[PDB]
Amino acid sequence: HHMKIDILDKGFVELVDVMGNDLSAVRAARVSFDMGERDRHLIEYLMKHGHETPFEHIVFTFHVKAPIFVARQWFRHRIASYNELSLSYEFYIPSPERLEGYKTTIPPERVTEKISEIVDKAYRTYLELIESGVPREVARIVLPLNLYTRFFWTVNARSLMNFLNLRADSHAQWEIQQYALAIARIFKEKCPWTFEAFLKYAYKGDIL
Amino acid sequence: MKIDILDKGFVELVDVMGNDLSAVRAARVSEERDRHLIEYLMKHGHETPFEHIVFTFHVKAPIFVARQWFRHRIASYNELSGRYSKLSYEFYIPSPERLEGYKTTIPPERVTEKISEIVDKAYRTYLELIESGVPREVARIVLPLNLYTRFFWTVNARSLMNFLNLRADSHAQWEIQQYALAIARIFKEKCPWTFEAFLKYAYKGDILKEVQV
Amino acid sequence: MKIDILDKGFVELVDVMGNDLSAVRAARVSFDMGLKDEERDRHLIEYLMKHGHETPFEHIVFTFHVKAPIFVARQWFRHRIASYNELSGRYSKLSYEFYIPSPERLEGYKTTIPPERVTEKISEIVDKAYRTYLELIESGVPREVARIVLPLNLYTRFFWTVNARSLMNFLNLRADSHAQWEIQQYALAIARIFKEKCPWTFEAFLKYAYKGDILKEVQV
Amino acid sequence: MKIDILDKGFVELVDVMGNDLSAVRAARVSFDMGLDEERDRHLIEYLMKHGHETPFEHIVFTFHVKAPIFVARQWFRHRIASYNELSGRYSKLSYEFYIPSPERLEGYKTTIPPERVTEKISEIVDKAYRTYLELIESGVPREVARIVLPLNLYTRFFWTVNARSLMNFLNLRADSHAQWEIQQYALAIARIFKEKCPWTFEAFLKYAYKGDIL
Repeated sequence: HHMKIDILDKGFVELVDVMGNDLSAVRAARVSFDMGERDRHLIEYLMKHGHETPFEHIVFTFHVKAPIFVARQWFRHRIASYNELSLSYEFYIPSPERLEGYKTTIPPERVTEKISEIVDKAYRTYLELIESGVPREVARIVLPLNLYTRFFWTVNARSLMNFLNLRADSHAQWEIQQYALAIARIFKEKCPWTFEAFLKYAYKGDIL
Repeated sequence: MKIDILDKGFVELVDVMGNDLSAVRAARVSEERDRHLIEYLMKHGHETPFEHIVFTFHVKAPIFVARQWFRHRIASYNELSGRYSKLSYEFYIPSPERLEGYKTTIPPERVTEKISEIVDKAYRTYLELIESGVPREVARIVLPLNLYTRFFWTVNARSLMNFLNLRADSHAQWEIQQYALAIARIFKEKCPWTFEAFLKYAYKGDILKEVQV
Repeated sequence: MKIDILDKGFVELVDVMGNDLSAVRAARVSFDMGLKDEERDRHLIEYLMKHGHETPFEHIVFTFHVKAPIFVARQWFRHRIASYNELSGRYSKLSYEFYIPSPERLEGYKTTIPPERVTEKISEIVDKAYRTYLELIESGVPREVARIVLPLNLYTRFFWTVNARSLMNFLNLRADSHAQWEIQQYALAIARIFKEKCPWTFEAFLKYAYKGDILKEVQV
Repeated sequence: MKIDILDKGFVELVDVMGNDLSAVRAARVSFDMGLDEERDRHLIEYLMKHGHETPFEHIVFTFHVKAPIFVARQWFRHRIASYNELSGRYSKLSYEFYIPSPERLEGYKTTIPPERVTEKISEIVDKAYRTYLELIESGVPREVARIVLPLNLYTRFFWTVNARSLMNFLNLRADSHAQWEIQQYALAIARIFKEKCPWTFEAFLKYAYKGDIL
C-alpha cells in the first residue's frame, strides 16, 4: 500500500496511512472546522514561533523493515505508537562502499565477507537449537543485531519533526540517516508547506 | 457528523485515520477472521494495536466539562485562546429536569433562573469592563465556569476507550457523561468491531452497556 | 520553600529527587561516586545543554504544590508531560478565594475608568457570584452544579510532579513576556526554586537553551 | 539496594522520591498532615480499589539496570518513563553476554542436553565477539562492527519511572506470560518497590495486580 522506499539491502519504509495534511494544522490552530494564501503564512508563523501543538493533528502510520540496531535507536522516540513483529530471517550486510573513508587493514570486500560469515554461523546455530526443541525465545538470543525486524509506527507531525532533528543528521549513524531521509521524503510528499516551513525555521539537522 | 450536547454544546468529527482493519493490520504488522482477531486482542488486553486508529474531534463544551476532559493527557488538544480568541459568550444553563432528583428548598426552574441571572450579571460586568478598555485576558476572569469553550481533540482508539471507561460512567458528572455518549456513538459508527469487542471485553464503565450506541 | 504569588496564591516545593549530579550520572549511566570531579561534572552539564542532549535531565524530578486562579491553571495544564492532581470541584471542600487584580495590573492601559474602579467592579461581581453559589448550596443543589456560576479567577490548588527537562520547556514558554503576566509570576517562582536545587543546570539552561527573555533580565 | 539477575545482570536503586505518604499528600492536595496511619493506608486502598491511580504518579524511582539487549528491548516498550542507555560516548563499554543455565531449559524435552545448549550459545557468542574484535583491529568503526554481536549482549540503562507506570510494568512483566528473563527483572523491581512503598505495594497486590507470579 501507498509509498514505499527501499533502504539498505533488504529494508524499507512504507507509508500505511495518513490523517490530514497541512490544512489540518491550520484548522487546529484556528480551532475551527467551519472557519478553519494566508494559510501557508500561518504555517510559517507557527513554525517560526515554535507553536508546535497544531502539528500534532497531522498523523502518519508507517510500516518499517530495519535491522534491530536501527530499530533500537528509533524506538527511543517515545512520543509515538509502535507495534513490532513477533517470521522470516534476513540480515543487513554492509556494502563495501559503506566503509567509505576508513583505511581498513583488509579489503572492504573482505569486511563484508567476514560479516556475512558470522551471520551465517549464528543463524545456522539458531536453526540447530530450534530443531533440537529449544524455545524460540531462547534460541533467538544468539542472533546478531543486524537481524531485520519490522514494525508499524504511528506518529504525529510534531513528533516526526523532533525525530528528524535528531536522526536526519550527519552526526547520526549512516544507517539511521538513510531511514530518516526516507521518512522526511514521505513527510515532504504529504505535507509540503509544513515540511518546507520546518526546513526554513526549525530543522536542526544538516542533511535535509 | 455533529451531535448536539446540552443546550448549546456539540461534538463534531473532524477527521479519522483508519478503521477496525487498521488495528488488525497493526497487530499482524502486515473476513470474519479479522473480526475474530479484533475480539482476541480486546479479550487478552493487547491494547497497542488500537493506537493505530486515530480521531480528531471538534468539541464545544462548558469550561468545567473541558477541564475534566483535559485530564486525559494521552491526546492532543488545541483550545480557543482566553486571551486572544473571539468567543460566542454562550453559557450552559442547566434545565429544571437536571436538578430534579434532589430535594431542593426551591423549585428546580427557580434554581435555573438564578443561575441564568448570575450569569447575566457576570456577562454584563465583563462587557462593561471591555468597553472601559480592560484587556480581554484580564476582563474575562469574571466570567463563570459554565461559559462555552471549543477545542480540537486528536486521540487514538486505545486512549479513546480509556476515556469512555472513565467518562461514560455513572461516577462521572452528568454533563460530561453526555459528551462521552456522543464520543462513543461516533466511535461505534467508525469502528463497529472494536467498539463491540470493547463493550464485551474491556469497558469498565456501566452506562454504555444499557444506553444504545 | 514557599513563595507567595498574586494576592492569595503560592508555589510551594513539596519534594525533589536528585540534583545536578543526577543528570551527570544518567548521562554516563553510572552509579559510581568514587570518581567525583566538580570541574568535569559541571563541564558535562554545559556540554549536554549546549548540544541539546535533554534526556539526562529527565532524571531530576520535582513536586510542587501550587495555588493559582483557574484561568492560570488552565494555561499551566496545557503542559502535558508532567503529573497533576487538582482539588475536586465536585467534592473537595474549597476555601473559595478569588484573584482580584491590583490597580497596578491595569496601570499601563488606557481605560475609561480609574484602575481603582476596575478592581472594585471585579470584587463586586465575585462577591455576587459567590453569594449566589452559597444560596444555591443552602437549597440542596449539588456543588458540582452550583459551582458552575463561580468566576474563572477562583483559586484552585494542585500538586505538580515534573522532571527538569519538562520544567525547562515550561519556563521557555511561561517565563516570557509573551505569556500572560499572571502566569509569568508563577514561572519566576518555579525558576527560583529550580535554580536553588539545580544551580548548574539552571545556569547552563540560561546560557545555552532558554528561549525566553525575562530570566536573563531578572535575577534568580 | 542491589539485586543480581541472571548470570551477570542486576537491578539497583539509584534514587527514590517520596514514599506511601507522597501519594496520600497528592491525593488530598495538601502538604501538611499532622499526626494517622490507619486513615492514611485506608485512603491508599480506597484509591487502588477504585482505579484512582494519578496520586501514585507522585512517587518516583530511578533504577540502574544491567540486562541483555533482548530483555531491554521488551522493557523499553514501556513508554511512560525515562531511559538513558549506556554509550561509549560518555562511559567505557563492557562486553559480557547472557549465557542461559541448563535449568533454564528444564520442562523442555530437547534432543540436546540442556547443558550442551548452554555450551553452543557460549560458543556462538565467543566467535561473534572474536569477529567483532577482529573487525575493530582492521579499522572498522564500532558502530558498524558491533552489528555482528548477539542479542544476549549485556547493556545498561538508567530508568526513572513513577509508581503508577511502575505498577503497569509489573502487571505486564511480573507474569508467567512474559518471557522468563524479564519476569526475573520484574520480580527484583517489585521487591524494591515493596521495600520503599509497602502500603501501596500491598494494596496493589490486593486490588489491582493483574499478573500471577507476584
